[PDB]
Amino acid sequence: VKLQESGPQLVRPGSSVKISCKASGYSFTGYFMHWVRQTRVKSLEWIGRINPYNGNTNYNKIFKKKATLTVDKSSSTAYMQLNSLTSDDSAVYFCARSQDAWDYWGQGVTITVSSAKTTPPSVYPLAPSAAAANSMVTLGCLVKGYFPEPVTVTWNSGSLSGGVHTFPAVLQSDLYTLSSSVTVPSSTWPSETITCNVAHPASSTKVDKKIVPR
Amino acid sequence: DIVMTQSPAVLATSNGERATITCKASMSVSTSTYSYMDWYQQKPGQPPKLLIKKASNNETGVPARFSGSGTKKDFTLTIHPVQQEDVSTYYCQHSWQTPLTFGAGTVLELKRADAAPTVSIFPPSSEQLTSGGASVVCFLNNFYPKDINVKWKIDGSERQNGVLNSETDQDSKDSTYSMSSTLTLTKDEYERHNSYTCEATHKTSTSPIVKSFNRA
Amino acid sequence: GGYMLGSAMSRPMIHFGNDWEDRYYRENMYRYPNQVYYRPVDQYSNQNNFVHDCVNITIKQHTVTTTTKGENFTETDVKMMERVVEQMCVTQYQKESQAY
Repeated sequence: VKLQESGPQLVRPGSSVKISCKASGYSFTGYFMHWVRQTRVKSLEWIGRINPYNGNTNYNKIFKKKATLTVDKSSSTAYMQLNSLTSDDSAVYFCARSQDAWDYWGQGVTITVSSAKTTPPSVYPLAPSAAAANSMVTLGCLVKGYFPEPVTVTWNSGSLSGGVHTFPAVLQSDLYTLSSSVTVPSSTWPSETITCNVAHPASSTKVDKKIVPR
Repeated sequence: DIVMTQSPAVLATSNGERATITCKASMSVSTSTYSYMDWYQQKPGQPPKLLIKKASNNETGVPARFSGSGTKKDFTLTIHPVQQEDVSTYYCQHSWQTPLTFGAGTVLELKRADAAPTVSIFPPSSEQLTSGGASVVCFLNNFYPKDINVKWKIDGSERQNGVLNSETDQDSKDSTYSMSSTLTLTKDEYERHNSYTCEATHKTSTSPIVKSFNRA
Repeated sequence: GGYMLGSAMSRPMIHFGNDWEDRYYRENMYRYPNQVYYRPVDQYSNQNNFVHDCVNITIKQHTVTTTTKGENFTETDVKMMERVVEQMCVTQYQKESQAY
């Protein structure tokens, strides 16, 4: 069972967006599909549900005419369209399969409603200072001055995950800054290469930054 | 809507001990045979994960140290023994009617032995200096308890402006915390000084942990 | 609204492949329809169209009239009703075929 959502979106205040949820691995019409968003405060706000069997919908009526739910049975895909977006609609949106419990979820779609302009990050390598303490070695990566969220940061294309801390992004002056540390034994670097990879969907940029000594 | 009152809002529990999370519904969500209560676990960057449905039925692959119980208006999630990977936020949710509303959530955190920070300081990169900026970065990694303070000193004198701080959530493997602190100057400002220091103050040391470099 | 109500019929015994649903269904099927609303076959292109219309009208009307009596159906009930009413709508189609 898999629910696969469309990617993150930056939308101007007042316009519309359509998010998709491609289901596979089960009988599409045998389960309801719910849409929910998780706000900056981490609270879950229900949007509505649809029954793929007959197309019937139930909406969070407090929303009014903000959302439209549809399915395409041929592609076993569920769609949520949001109209007349405001900054308060910025959130992570989830689809989830349901039979009195949301047992499989999509991965989430981050929507930013903002008039601010897209800005790709600058990616800076953090190499240690030329002093040879030896228990382990910690390197890092500074991802500075981007908008909107999200970015994806990996080390060595994802094959380095132990000993990694990626720190939550911080918003300041309408730009995000993020950083990540990676800790390896002293015999492995710099003999073996370590690279941070940073993707920023909204600017369609992917940057690889090798950490070089000195 | 049905209102579910979930408590505690926050829960610290020692490794191998018992955690209990409570949910009280504003109306009955049971019959004499079935109770309509779900429990979810959410970790950072992930959707919630269903642990238990119909009050007491474990989802396949959920370890048996999780258990759901209760009926009518009063429901419990119990974890025993708690493990490091259990740090996260837990939610109840009824399935009696739509909307299937949620409790406000419980942040469960592990206790453990004190752990001193591993502190690393990083000069500005050549790439950043080239475009006129200068960020100094200090990582304070894998410490416990979570309360820590970082101080920047330039040429010996405390610097507070231009500092941005970020904290991780509790580590799922060793129950520690980590923090990143970045001091950003202009290239011109950075090169008017030599000594750059981050000082970490934490329960584990009676004097601060100091990491420093000289621009020379 | 141009819909007939068929005779009551045995509710089919469904096996769901897991004990929870099997027991839930056995214990709750008395709450589900045992007659279906349908239009004459001559108003549908094929059997699938007859059946889908029959399922959705039967469940909708059943939900409305039982709600006035205090019934509460959850998603599990609705999906079980879709499965059992589907079979009963197929049977109704076959009963109308037997009129010849």
